[PDB]
Order: sequence, then structure tokens, then C-alpha cells
Amino acid sequence: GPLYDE
Amino acid sequence: EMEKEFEQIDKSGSWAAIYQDIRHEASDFPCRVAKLPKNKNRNRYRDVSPFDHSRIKLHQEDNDYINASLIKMEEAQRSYILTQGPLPNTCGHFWEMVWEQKSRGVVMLNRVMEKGSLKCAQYWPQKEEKEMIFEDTNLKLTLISEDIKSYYTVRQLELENLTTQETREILHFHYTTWPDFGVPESPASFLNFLFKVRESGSLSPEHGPVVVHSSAGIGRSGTFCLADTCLLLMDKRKDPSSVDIKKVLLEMRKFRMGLIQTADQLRFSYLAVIEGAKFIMGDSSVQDQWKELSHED
Ligand SMILES: [Cl-]
Ligand SMILES: [Cl-]
Ligand SMILES: [Mg+2]
Repeated sequence: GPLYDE
Repeated sequence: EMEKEFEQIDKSGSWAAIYQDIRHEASDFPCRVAKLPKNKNRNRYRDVSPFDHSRIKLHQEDNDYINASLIKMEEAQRSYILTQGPLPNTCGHFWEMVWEQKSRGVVMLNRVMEKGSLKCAQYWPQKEEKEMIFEDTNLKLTLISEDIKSYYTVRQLELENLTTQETREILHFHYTTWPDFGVPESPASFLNFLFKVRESGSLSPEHGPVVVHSSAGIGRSGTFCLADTCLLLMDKRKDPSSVDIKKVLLEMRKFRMGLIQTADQLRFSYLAVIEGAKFIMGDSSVQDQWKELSHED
């Protein structure tokens, strides 16, 4: 999934 | 104490170190429900989940899961609900939560599109005559009016529960110029917005907890709640200088992971609280000086 931190 | 600490850390260029220690010392609790395979489409980011212990539960037999946490600041006597920016399939769950938790206000610190990428669904109506109906949770949402300022907007929304036939006015406080992984333009523009939320009555203990969100519901959102909380403590404590921002933030991190995403957000938080303290100390005139300084035209 997408990552918020990066 | 607080103001001397800001000095020494700035003097040292130790913001990054201080922020990393916070990261290292933060709580880790289980997020088992968030991680359930059936909840993958309910989570915007793999790396941002609610703890089981503080997660908001939906009043649903189906699937009670939303990516939202109750931050309950005991000494401050304020609760907030921090949530991700809702997804296209979670907007109904969002407004069901607002309804069930009796919130009056929603504070949005992001935009729907940031750096070319969708960060938050368009979960509220942009036009009066184009109301939204959330079929899954049986809610209707209507834009009544809005007040657009230079860097934030306040909207008056009517939320109707179609099952119970009841309606509630929700206030939408939307900060439209706070960049992702960034900070507000100045302490004054931040405070002016925070004080606008406060003066609306949305944070009163007679309502349910405000819902504060960003894209993930941790970075900007963390910044907003930590400031508010610290300024509350400043006002309650025998010694206003005893407020330790780092401790208050680790306390909030017991409830939702990852609050405050950068060292510079941490630093801004200190700036805000330091400036904000002029009000708390008794000078109620400085509100008017923030308003003017924020250029809200
Ligand atoms: Cl499952
Ligand atoms: Cl937007
Ligand atoms: Mg129109």
C-alpha cells in the first residue's frame, strides 16, 4: 500500500 | 522553563535529535483490528493505524472499523478524535462517526489534492444544491453557507440522520494553506484559526469530541492538538512554566501513533504555544493582534 512516511 | 528550552534547542540545532528521541520513546500498542484483511480498503496508509485500545468504534454489527482514535487528555480535560482523510468508500463511515460521537466541529488541515495526489476524499458538498447522501449509513449532508478567508474557510453544514429524522449543524473548519509535512505561515495565523475553533464552542465539553483530520490524521493533526492541549494545561497549572511539550506529546502518542511528523512541526508547536501563552497569561487583547497579523481578508 501507500506509505505516509516516505 | 518552556521558553528557555526553546532557546537552548535552537542554540544547539538539536531539533532533529529531540524529535528522534520522541519517536524512539513513543508507545507501541497492538493495532489488530486495523490490520484485519477485511479492513485493508478502510485504511489510507499501511503505516498509520489506530491502536485497538483507543480506536473509535462505529455502531455497526457489520464492521465497526474506522481509522480513527480518541485522544483523551485527562489533565487537560479535552478529548479529540483524530482520523485519516476519509477514502471514497469511508465517507459514510466518517459522518456516521461524527453522528454517533456527537461532534459539533470537524477540523480539516489538508486539501483534497496535494502534490498531484488525492489525499482525502471530497467528503462534504461544495455546492448548496448538490447535497450528499451516504446510502450505507443513511445520512444526508447539505452545505448551508461558507465563509472563505485568505487561508482558511469555515462552513456551516447540516447533517441529517435519515433513520432517526434528526438534524444537526456541524461546523467545518478548514485550513487550506498548511502544506503536507510543513508548518503554518506563522504562529499568529495558526493561533487565529485555533482561537476561531475555540470561540465557536466546538471544543466545549457539552459536545462530543471535535474530529481533527489531515491526510493521515497524525502530522498536521498532531500539531493542532498538541498546541491546544498545551495551552489548556498552561491555563490550569499552578506553574504555567511546568508544561513540558515533549511529555504532553508522548502522552498523546499513547492514543494514536505518529503524532507530529517532522522536527520542524515540533519546533512550530513550541512557537505556537509560547506565543499563545500571552493570551493565557491574561492579555485577552492579543487575539485581535493575531487576527490582524494573519491577513484573513
Ligand atoms: Cl478479516
Ligand atoms: Cl480541498
Ligand atoms: Mg452556486
